[PDB]
Amino acid sequence: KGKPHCSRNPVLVRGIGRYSRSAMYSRKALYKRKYAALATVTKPVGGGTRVVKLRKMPRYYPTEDVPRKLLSHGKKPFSQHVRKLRASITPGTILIILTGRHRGKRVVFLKQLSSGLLLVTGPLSLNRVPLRRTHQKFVIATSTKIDISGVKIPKHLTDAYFKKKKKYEITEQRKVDQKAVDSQILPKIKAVPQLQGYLRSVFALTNGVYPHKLVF
Amino acid sequence: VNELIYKRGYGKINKKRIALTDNTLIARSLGKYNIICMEDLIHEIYTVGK
Amino acid sequence: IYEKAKHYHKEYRQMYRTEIRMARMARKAGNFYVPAEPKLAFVIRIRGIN
Amino acid sequence: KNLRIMLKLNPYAKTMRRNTILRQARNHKLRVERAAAALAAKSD
Amino acid sequence: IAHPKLGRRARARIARGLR
RNA sequence: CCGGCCGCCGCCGGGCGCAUUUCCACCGCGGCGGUGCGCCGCGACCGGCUCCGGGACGGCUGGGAAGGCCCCGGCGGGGA
RNA sequence: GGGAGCGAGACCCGUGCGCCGCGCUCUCCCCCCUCGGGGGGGCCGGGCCACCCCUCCCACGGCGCGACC
RNA sequence: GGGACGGGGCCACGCGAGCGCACGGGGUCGGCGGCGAUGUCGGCUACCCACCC
RNA sequence: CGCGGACGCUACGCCGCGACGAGUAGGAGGGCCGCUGCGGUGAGCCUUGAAGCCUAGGGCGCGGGCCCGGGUGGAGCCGC
Ligand SMILES: [Mg+2]
Ligand SMILES: [Mg+2]
Ligand SMILES: [Mg+2]
Ligand SMILES: [Mg+2]
Repeated sequence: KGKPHCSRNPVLVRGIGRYSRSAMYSRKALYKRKYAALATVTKPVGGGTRVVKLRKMPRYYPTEDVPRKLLSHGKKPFSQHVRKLRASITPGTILIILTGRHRGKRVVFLKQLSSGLLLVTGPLSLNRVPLRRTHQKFVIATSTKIDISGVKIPKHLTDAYFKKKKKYEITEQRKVDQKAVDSQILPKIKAVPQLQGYLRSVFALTNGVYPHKLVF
Repeated sequence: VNELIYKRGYGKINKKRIALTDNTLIARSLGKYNIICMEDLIHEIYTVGK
Repeated sequence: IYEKAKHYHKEYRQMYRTEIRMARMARKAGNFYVPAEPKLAFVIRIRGIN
Repeated sequence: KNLRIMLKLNPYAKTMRRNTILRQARNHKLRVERAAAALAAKSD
Repeated sequence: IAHPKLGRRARARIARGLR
């Protein structure tokens, strides 16, 4: 009972509150809150009645068991972590994909999934790259942004949508949501000069190019 | 003196070498001198007490 | 232990500032304040066993 | 590097490290409001 | 208040002011 | 280093008991716990240990004599 | 490295997140922002230290005066 | 005594009950993907040969 | 109300905490290392093939060395 109020002191650093336990006593008002003072299951039979047992004893032990293990404190399963970004990546930037069978195509970023991986969707008319998950580590950030806040991203697409099931054939919903996003993104990148052949061409090194020399 | 007691500071309990992770490891072998923590041992070393 | 630490944190301010104040008053007149020789040294060995 | 060991040996280091933070974050506002109270005294 | 022999009544009366 | 009556407890046989009873054997790419790979590999946060980097506050001083900036700062006296 | 537990209590037999130290709310109430869910302000008293002012006691300098040595 | 409206800090203000985060008495995933029958996956050691020291 | 609670301890054993490790002549201790033989014992193995040899076959031990599979061989052999 009683509503759950928010935590009264704020957080100053990771771990340290901004209020001590004295200004917190009077803040809590701890001046006016003084405090002073199954397994057996029966059944009928259509003899008598029988009493069954829940979770009954085993019928076969192995010749040797392994012992219990100790308890640590700070180990979480993967779905309960924190999620991070870099500094430079925003929605609407231009990336250089590296390691797929889409080696080196200049693509466009959308968002950060809940599992960590990125939602990288090239326009399929240009770079032959649809809505397709990639990973943050393997992506070089080209400092060239576009506006994004005038989109209506669907809400059913997530990691459960891209995740593997088991030849192949393309489902018609991949063709739907690819066309639906691309018909809203594409006039933004078409209206910028010299970009539909930029997203198009590939990154490649040559003699006289050192990566620690050019900024990109 | 702080960055030698807190980091490289190990005890000597029964001819052995047991580190310092609590005040009660000091308060066994120094309870007869009103030295019950680490910050009293530091006031003793910095200002050299009796 | 928290109170035996706060009292010392006050006594270390008082022991550092008062070894400045006697040389500022001794420069108002023109004399000199020699501080006392210290009572603690830290000894490191650098050479071998051979 | 760790904290909740320093608190385990010496719990006052909490209220000695909460200070030297609200000072090293109160003087920086009393410093930038100097350089502002004086850059409007520069165009004069 | 510290050593357990003497200040047992002091922690007594604190237990009969804390409730 | 023990015989029999006696009391309680347990098991074994042959009985009645015959269906919301126990394993009998699968089926279900199920719910939990435990152990792990045929092979090749990848990522995530937490800890110990370490190398470096980037910002920001504060003390002492011949109370930095410091030096130097902001009509030659203003008036005077001299000098090479 | 691998059985460290807690919690019921002879009115009950469960469960396998558990010590030491840090603080979150709840067993009282009002108000705010964001479409039930999130984020916040508060809940009321005492003493000190900051400000003006009277102000004793002590420590250490230096000047001035006076006495005995 | 205020000086006649005053901002920040004080671990001051012998069975209380339940829940949760944790820089906390030495690591876990309650996370994944491609290769596999007459040409390929593994076998450090033991056999021949080359090279750096 | 229910008939339920892992592992261990060959005590000449098992488990935990600390500092240390050079080494000739020389000294001591442990050797489930090894050869040939005797009292005991393995209801041992053996012409459906023992000793002994051979080996680009598979493995263990710090090491002394042992064990296994695959070939020849033809009558006695090993562990505690
Ligand atoms: Mg030499
Ligand atoms: Mg030796
Ligand atoms: Mg050979
Ligand atoms: Mg013959």
